[PDB]
Amino acid sequence: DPGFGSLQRRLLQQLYGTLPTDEKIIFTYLQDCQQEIDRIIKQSIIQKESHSVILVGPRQSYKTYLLDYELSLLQQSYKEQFITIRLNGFIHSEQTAINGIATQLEQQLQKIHTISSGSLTEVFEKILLLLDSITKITVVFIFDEIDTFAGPVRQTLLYNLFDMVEHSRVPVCIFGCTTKLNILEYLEKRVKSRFSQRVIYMPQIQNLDDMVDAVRNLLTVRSEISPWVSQWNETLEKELSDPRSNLNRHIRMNFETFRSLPTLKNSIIPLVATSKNFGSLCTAIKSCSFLDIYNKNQLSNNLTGRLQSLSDLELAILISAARVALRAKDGSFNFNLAYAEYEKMIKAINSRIKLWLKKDVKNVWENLVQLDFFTEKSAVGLRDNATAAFYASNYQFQGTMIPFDLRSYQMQIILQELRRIIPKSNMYYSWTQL
Amino acid sequence: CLRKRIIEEDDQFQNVAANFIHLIVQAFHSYTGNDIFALNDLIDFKWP
Ligand SMILES: Nc1ncnc2c1ncn2[C@@H]1O[C@H](COP(=O)(O)OP(=O)(O)OP(=O)(O)O)[C@@H](O)[C@H]1O
Ligand SMILES: [Mg+2]
Repeated sequence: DPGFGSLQRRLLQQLYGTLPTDEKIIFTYLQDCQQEIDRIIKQSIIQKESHSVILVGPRQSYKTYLLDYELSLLQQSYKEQFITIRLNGFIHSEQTAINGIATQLEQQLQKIHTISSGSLTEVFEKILLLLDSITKITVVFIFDEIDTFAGPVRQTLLYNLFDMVEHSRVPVCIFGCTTKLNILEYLEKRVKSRFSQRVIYMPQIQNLDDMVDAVRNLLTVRSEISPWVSQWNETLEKELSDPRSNLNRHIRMNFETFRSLPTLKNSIIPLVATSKNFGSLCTAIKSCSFLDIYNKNQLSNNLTGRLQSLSDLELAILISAARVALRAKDGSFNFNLAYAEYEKMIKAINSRIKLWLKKDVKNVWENLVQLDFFTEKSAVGLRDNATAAFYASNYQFQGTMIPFDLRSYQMQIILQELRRIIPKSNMYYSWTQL
Repeated sequence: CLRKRIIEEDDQFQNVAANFIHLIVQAFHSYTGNDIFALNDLIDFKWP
């Protein structure tokens, strides 16, 4: 069935958004923001007016998608009118962004028709000579994660960028993107004064009909590139119009928990791709049993699923450690006290099962630390940045120089949570109460 | 080691190997948990 292959491929690239530009899908709740971004970028590229605007919205809220759609829209009709410089706040640092701007400037100006050669002082003053200072070429700056350059110490790059926006003869468009709602408070006073205070907040999903209409936009094939298109559109419209269908129930569950269309797309894609024929795809979209299987797999390495993989000695040691941590006031325990509780519990069970020695319980203890059931007391864990991690790697911690049986640990799961989802018919269930 | 002791004293050989593996699992699953590598180590130490 090559027609099913064509329909499956079309549905898959609609779900990945990799359509041609004229066929790109804009959701109805995203349309006002898309028009506002289109007006700003058209006033920059067509009409040579300088602009400064920060896009504020959560992750996966189509900030990059709308900007890329607008730039590819103006790419096909005004190609020689503008160049694009892309900076990302994670990849680029305050010194490295100068070199990135210079290298993108030379490779973008060689694409239409050196600036990037020398030390950092020379490169920066050459960029300033080009920008600080027929039609003029617009320079569009796309600044992702712009909050990292609005720091508390100094904001040199944002100062010079907004100075180029407000006081230069080359027209420049600067788009910032961030997740921080209070991005204007991050800005220094002179940087905020040079900024235009134009902040666009990305639209959120307000009602369930927005999610259903977006799913309808994603899964309806609007071109007749397969013979199965009409039946697929009919069955999809039948499932979406029915309020009691399984797909509507999954959309409602997403609206109540995640409220994220990329989250739903990540489940819809293997439902579409794992089907082998047209009727199998129709049964899959009518039942959505694969969505249940996917949801079960997404939770299988959580705290609930990791406990169900434990052995009887592992579960007994974990219960004993949770008992010792509950009785403690700092919630702290070690291997010796947990082994004392374990041997007490085994004696009171066999008085009313093999007792293992401390040498063999050492391995189960190490596995429980490895599976993130226990953690070291007041441990910071993974550091935020490379500098603090580098500082931590050059320090010898006091919990790594004492013997293992005296190291203080704290529970990632408490005894009440242990009682909740260990089954009532289990052997050690009675000792989850204290 | 196995063939050297058969000489010095094919489904049957698979039977005794699988029975050894099941005995190792039944003796040390509470010790190893579901660690494949720990049971591989115990099999390699206790086979000869
Ligand atoms: N150029 C693109 N073409 C097609 N789909 C894209 C493109 N850029 C992003 N997407 C898709 O858009 C969805 C999320 O939007 P996007 O990546 O724009 O989020 P964002 O709000 O800019 O994110 P962040 O704050 O993390 O940078 C995802 O499904 C992603 O795959
Ligand atoms: Mg982005």
